[PDB]
Amino acid sequence: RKYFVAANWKCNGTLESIKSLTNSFNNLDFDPSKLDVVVFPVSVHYDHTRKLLQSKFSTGIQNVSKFGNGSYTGEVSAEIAKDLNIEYVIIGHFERRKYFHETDEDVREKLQASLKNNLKAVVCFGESLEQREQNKTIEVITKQVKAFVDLIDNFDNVILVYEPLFAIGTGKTATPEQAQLVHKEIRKIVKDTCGEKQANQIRILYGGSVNTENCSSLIQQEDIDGFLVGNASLKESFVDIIKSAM
Amino acid sequence: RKYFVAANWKCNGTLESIKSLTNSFNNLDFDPSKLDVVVFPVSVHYDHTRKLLQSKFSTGIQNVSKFGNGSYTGEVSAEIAKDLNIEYVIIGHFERRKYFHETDEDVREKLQASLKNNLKAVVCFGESLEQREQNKTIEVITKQVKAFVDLIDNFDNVILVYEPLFAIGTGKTATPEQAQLVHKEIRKIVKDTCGEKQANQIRILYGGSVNTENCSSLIQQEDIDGFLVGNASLKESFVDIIKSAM
Repeated sequence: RKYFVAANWKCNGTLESIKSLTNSFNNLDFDPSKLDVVVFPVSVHYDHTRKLLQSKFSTGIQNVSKFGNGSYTGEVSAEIAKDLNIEYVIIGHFERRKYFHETDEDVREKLQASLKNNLKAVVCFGESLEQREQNKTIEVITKQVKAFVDLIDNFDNVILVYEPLFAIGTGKTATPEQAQLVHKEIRKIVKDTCGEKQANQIRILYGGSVNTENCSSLIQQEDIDGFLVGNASLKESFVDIIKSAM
Repeated sequence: RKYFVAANWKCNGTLESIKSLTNSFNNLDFDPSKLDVVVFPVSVHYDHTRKLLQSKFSTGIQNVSKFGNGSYTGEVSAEIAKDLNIEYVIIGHFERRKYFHETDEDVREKLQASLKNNLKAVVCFGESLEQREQNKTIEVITKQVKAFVDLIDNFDNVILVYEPLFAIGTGKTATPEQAQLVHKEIRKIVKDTCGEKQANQIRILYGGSVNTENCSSLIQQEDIDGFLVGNASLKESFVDIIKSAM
């Protein structure tokens, strides 16, 4: 599979910090046909970022609407994203499920709208600490994946992201071995629900804590095909995380 | 009071449609020092819209985060808006309260964040059809306004918007008289919770259904200082709605 490394800048950035960061990113020489590198800036920063980043870099937005064009103040439709040639969208990030009541139904409808408008989707999911200590990690993940997996028609255009909530921002850390076990189970879900070819084709990214010191140990795992990097993607050192996948 | 006519494009527009519409708007000759005219495009359309619209037109975004910069995927903070020199933000539009569980406390926190970052805010509120039938219009409005009114420091920087949900997509219609009665009460609420001088200077816009056919009858009301226009702001004739306030 083609590795995929993404920068989720979340809600961070200034016109000037973006100029400096994008310049640093542009200095990295990589072949976009061998590895996908996607930058996800804040909506109002998209134009600025797309222009500053060299073409080898792909771009996208951090959220998209399940409603199409219409009376939906504050939303960005997949139709609008398509008209702007925004290539990727992130769906179901745990922060939107946590702070903005995003549900599995929302995730499903957002993925459908995205695919219908030729957008590629980075779909996130993951179990909570309570669910993990209750031994329902796979039960939870299966339900979350099955809420939308049947919508995937082209397995190069949808990228899955496992987010180990118990090890994100908690000080706790998930081992590469623990990550791998979950990633292998996720691929099996795709295999049983969709097919073996489809399962072996789809990219499953690790969306937990990723930095320059652990990226190599993670990307090395058989079922981890890249990362959805958070705050670490706001540092120039993000280029070293990208290099671990080259 | 300086009249205020705002265009809420909601989730509509393509690069080309915006080009055509903005050209039409730029044809209108008005004095920005005598009248405020603000256009609120979709977040990803902001750069395009701002460059196309002549300086006489003010611009803003349809929503802002209740959080500051940080790990809030998909949100646009007040700080980011300030850095981009975005002048206005709409807060509490009924569509966000309807579809995205936005609460009075969310509106409060968003107003506080906006004001802290020198942004001007267009804050919406209004009662539902059931509440009006229960004769609780003023009760509801009073609670919604008191949820954030104490945060207002400069009364030229916060603009209120009354949205009669009972007359929005319900077949029913809100009359200028009914609107004037509510606006007068809203201003009284600001007078009795803040001060008389503050109440006399704050703009209170009508956010119900506004078109070329009823805009004059609305702006004529003594306590109606402009409007937040929806679908009618997507047509060239929006210029005639602006003219009604000139």
